[PDB]
Amino acid sequence: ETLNGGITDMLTELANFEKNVSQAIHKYNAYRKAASVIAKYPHKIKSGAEAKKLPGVGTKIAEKIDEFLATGKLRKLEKIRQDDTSSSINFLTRVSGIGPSAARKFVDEGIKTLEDLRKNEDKLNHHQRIGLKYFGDFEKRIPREEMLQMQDIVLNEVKKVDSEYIATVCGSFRRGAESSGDMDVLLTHPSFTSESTKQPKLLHQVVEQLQKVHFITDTLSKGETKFMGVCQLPSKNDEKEYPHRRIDIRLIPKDQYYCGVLYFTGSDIFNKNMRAHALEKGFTINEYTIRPLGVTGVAGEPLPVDSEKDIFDYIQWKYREPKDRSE
DNA sequence: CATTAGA
DNA sequence: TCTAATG
Ligand code: NA
Ligand code: NA
Ligand SMILES: [Zn+2]
Ligand SMILES: [Zn+2]
Repeated sequence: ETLNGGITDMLTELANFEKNVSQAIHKYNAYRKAASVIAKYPHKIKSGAEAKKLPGVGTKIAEKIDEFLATGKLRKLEKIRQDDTSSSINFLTRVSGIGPSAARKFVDEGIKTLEDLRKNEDKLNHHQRIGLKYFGDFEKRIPREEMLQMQDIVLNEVKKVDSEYIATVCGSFRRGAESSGDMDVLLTHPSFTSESTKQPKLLHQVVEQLQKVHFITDTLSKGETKFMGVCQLPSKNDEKEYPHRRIDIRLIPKDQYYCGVLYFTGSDIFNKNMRAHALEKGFTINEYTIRPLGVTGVAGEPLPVDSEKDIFDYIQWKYREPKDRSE
């Protein structure tokens, strides 16, 4: 956790770079299990030889380890860190819409800088355009203070349209987070469940709504169950116009909201932990459901869930307020 | 791990 | 169709 800190750190830098700059999946894939194994290893690694004892730790990796060990550095790192083509790839990637594929690609043409990205808007697709467009606003953390106003709003129109519209702003803000990266609206309605062959318009109405009011400024993407957008608070009595907020709204079968709500909220650890437990209690927990286990190794039979509660009850646990869904 | 663009 | 990108 801190005993094998650097070791894992460099391993990750190292892993990462393979996978981005070079399209070296495997080397990258190497750097990770190692980076993974060595993480756990309950003893302060003092030589590569020691590491080497490890599963996933080859000769190349340890080579590095010792090097890191001796000199509080690594050449491959100093070289990478330094190197432009690489620096540029990691950079550009920051644009919403820009993964490493396109990243390398642009570089190849020489769109290393941001301005580059500008003169080359033709070269960019829709998302990527909006990426570039709210480049700053996107890097920006969302103050709860605003999460509340937004949420506020979202709730009304959700309502103004149909009263059957059940909606939850999940995520960190759900667990009292003082800020968030983007607001996530978990949405379902009674007419939509496991069975009833969809009803695309259910998601659609609402997109149109928030939009009709100006909350939704743009379309990052929009499917029949998932919509990814840009939103923004009515820049008031002016002199202070709101930053464009990243937003996501997802339509759900009502019959499987909660496991999904549970899910969406996290944290990852409460999850994995809540997830670890269900199993003991003789169950199976998923991004949408909870099934009973059957000694035959496994089982099925998706249980009836009427609240974040029921699920707990199931695995018979203490209801943990979202606020304390911390770990 | 699943959903959406897009080519 | 696959292949990228988000989450
Ligand atoms: Na080994
Ligand atoms: Na990106
Ligand atoms: Zn020890
Ligand atoms: Zn989100």
